[PDB]
Amino acid sequence: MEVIKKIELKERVCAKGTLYSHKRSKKNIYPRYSLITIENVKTREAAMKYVGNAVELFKPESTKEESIHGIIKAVHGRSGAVRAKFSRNISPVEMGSKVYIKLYKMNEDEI
Amino acid sequence: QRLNISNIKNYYTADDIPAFAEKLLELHKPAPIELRTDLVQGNVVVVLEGEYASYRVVYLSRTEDNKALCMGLPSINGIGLFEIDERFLLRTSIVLDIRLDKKYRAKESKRSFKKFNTKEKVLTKEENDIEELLLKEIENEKFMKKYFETPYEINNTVDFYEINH
Amino acid sequence: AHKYSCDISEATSVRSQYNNIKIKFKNTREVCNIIKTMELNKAIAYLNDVLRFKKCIPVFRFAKKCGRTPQAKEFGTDKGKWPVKSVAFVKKMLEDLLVEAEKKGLGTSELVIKHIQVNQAPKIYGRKHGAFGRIKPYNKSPSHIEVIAVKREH
Amino acid sequence: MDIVNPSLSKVIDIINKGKSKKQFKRFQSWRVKRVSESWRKPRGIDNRMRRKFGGAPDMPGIGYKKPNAIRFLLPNGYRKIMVACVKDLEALISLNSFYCAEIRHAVGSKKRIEILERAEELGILVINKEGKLVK
RNA sequence: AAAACAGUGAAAUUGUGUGUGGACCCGAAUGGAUCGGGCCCGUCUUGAAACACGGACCAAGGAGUGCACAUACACU
Repeated sequence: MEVIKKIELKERVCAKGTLYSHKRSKKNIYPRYSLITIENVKTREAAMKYVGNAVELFKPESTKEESIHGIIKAVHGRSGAVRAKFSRNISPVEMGSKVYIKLYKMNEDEI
Repeated sequence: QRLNISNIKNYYTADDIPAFAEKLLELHKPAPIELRTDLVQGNVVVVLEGEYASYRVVYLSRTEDNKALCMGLPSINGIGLFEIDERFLLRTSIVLDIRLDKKYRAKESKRSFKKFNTKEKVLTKEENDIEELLLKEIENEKFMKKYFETPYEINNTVDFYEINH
Repeated sequence: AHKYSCDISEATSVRSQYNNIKIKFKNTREVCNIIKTMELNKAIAYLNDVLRFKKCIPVFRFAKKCGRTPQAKEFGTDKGKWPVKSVAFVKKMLEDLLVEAEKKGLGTSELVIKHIQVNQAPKIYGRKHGAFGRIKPYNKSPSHIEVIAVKREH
Repeated sequence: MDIVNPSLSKVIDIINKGKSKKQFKRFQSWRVKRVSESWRKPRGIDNRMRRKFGGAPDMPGIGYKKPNAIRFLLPNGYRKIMVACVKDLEALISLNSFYCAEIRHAVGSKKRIEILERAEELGILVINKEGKLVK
């Protein structure tokens, strides 16, 4: 079963993170950008080393497309969180989900 | 002039449109990507993407812009000769002393794949040759044979950029 | 000619339709609703029990303030009724289709009520006199009916 | 039909994917059936759309108008001209680089055949080519 | 008072079948739970979501016009 293999392949090679919010103020949301936390990264200086890296959301139960790709654009705040952009806008139903950080840089056009 | 043209056609001088077309094309042209410097013949590298991810392999050459050429060891880990984008490789500080005679080419390892190749494995003279070169450098060395067999696993308890390779 | 409200083959089916009938619209569709998809001999048996007050017609759409009854439990509800005048008409209509089936050369069994529908016909006007010198309406609401039964493939 | 203007062939998809799909429905046309969807400007003293409160819909205006070069262009990269005679195509003979023809609906079968034969030899694109004449 | 063609046959409204939702609109999406913003219009009024008035629903009809007399502007 290909899904079980594709997971183990990704698990061995990537860092792990979770999606927790869109970019927002107290009143309005900006769904083009999403906010991520990475496992053991806990300062803004530590987080700067990931700016530019590729990210992937893998979803095996999906009928349309099994994974969405994206890129980390900027650091956010002072405790090591980041801001990222994806080829499609993330649904509110997909918040709380697991994200993979891929250890190589890509250009803003590739996504 | 006939009445259909004296009214409808009048909206635009369309003879100008070529000039617009050029400017638009320019703007949406892709940005350039840099060819890296850090890799030397016979560097061991770890594969990060596609069907062969997690295995150690040996880098041979630049090929076609960002494309690079690598060999596994069909005896030791079963991976043959292939091509990949040079960014999908993690560098490590081990360098073998191999030198090759000529240029060779192989199938690309695309990032998106549907199915695993569990069967149907054969070798060319050049695959044989290159293995029978690489193997000599490996046989004489203590645990190197086993090193190529275990997949790589990232440490889940510390930040990646703290580690050295 | 008549354009029946759905498409089923002439072979292996039997049909009837009537216009402007003088049974009451809302009562008739509650009857038709419950005998849909039922086998024809079962339908005729059930309607005989309703005439004898041994079983009831359950109500779902035209049902406000209706009485509760132990006979309604057979269809998972509390509310039911006994509309004798509509039942006598539908029963006659179904019995005639068994004559047609037999004469046409299908079996008298394995026939299932695949389609049945009721429509409103135009009103017949009437009047009642009220107090303070007023006159108010007192109209009648008739109906149109279609049925198609088919032979089970089994 | 799958045809494209050769001068824009490598650009047409950028153009098409860039067009807006916004609609400007009349206010409260969703509430009562007697008000049609066609735009009318609200003029009430209290009206929330005229006063531009956040959460009300947007109103039409000049800012939304497309660039002068892209405007009026069909998805195949041509502009359109209406025709009803053989003698109409004769006008397009200088303009066939950017314009295409669309035969009017009321022209009947026997006449359409004569229009299409002329279009082939002059080298003019007709977008209703199949039309009624499929049978 | 109503009532033309034995033409065409819209909307309100009803039944049956198939789909999608629990008042609905705008912005953004998922294989899938939804997220953010929005009080009912018209009108008099310092001030209306109002415990101010008119509005059950659909079609069709429905309100700055003509002449005379001086006048300022544009055009011949």
